[PDB]
Amino acid sequence: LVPRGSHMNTSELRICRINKESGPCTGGEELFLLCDKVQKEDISVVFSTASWEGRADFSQADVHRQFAIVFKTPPYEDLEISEPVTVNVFLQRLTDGVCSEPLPFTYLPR
Amino acid sequence: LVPRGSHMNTSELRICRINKESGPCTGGEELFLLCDKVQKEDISVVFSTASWEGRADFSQADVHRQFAIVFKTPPYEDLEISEPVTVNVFLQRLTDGVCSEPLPFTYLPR
Repeated sequence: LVPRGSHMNTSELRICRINKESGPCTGGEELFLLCDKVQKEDISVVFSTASWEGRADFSQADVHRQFAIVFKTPPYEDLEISEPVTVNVFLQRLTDGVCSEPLPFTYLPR
Repeated sequence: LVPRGSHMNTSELRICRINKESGPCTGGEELFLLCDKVQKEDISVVFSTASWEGRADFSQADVHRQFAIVFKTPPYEDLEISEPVTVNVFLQRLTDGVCSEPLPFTYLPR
């Protein structure tokens, strides 16, 4: 249980890979990631930078066999970015608030 | 067990989605798909058109929890295509040779 900023990381949570490494900063994009076992009712997907945060949207039914998650990306803080912006994407358990190591995802200009 | 061309399709095999809908006709691209239960030692991923066919490359270790498959795309028949070419991608059991319904994947010009 290692400290990572304001939250705590655990090896118990892990994203193996996101289907796509980039997408529009507008958000609302349907994506999916591969991960280790997760509780469909106690999990979330977060996007963030050292000062911003945004939760992806998905329902419990979007948690395929506990090893994958289909979700809709949140729009990036600034929709007027002129350059690519690669943020962190990680898993976060809702109960204890523990997280997994992050994976890169770069938002693209409109 | 419905007939589909030269092979037979079964509802027992199914690709839910491929991480990316398009890629270079050159092939060799590392991709992954979500699927229903599969036997890691008796499965394959095929790309084809009504007259061409190409097997993706992956090992048993590339079969994540039986619900996903990481693999390397085969190059398309013609590497000199000037336009996009959307082919079929499907699962095929090696034993009986039965297949799943196909999913689109469009190769792109170099």
